[PDB]
Amino acid sequence: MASTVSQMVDNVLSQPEGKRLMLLAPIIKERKGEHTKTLENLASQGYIRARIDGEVCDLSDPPKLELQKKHTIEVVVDRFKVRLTQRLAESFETALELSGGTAVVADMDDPKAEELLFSAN
Amino acid sequence: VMKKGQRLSRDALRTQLDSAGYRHVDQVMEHGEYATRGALLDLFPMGSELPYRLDFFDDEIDSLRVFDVDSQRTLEEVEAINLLP
Repeated sequence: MASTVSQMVDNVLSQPEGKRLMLLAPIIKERKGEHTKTLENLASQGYIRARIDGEVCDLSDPPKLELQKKHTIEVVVDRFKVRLTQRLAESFETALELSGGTAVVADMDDPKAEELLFSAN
Repeated sequence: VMKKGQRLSRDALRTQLDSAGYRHVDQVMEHGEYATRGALLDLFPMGSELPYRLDFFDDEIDSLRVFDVDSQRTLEEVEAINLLP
């Protein structure tokens, strides 16, 4: 629906109390390649954790992606509990800068649960 | 002094370092600087040989990692780090 950062922060936090969520920056989505360059570039920006084909990974020692397989990569910008604000509105701003203006929030506990997709437009 | 699994306030720290004379930067390079990326706060204590990268899960410190200023990459974890007033 193309929200403001205030509006994004508000849909998160409108979420069941004490639920553990991760805020993600989509980097590359469903694209074949080894992505050695972005994976290297993300590490140099200072980030530590990423979600790579739906697994959480250390960006200091990434898994090796098969050349000929489709992969998707997201940075984990933040991990929080749902009670703040403030701090989240930053974390979103940051995520929106790593992708070109998208953000994704996912349940940490139940990976098959639905994800929230925000777009800054 | 800061330990792994120690709870604390993100915004309290930030104004604190500001007053202690630390500089807020995009990227931590030398002494007396800190940086923020989401859950992460990079910090280079005045006098410390090595800079530190603190991973925040909500208000709790999940990990304290050393990192190299040039590569900006996380080295081995530490249990605690100290601070000068």
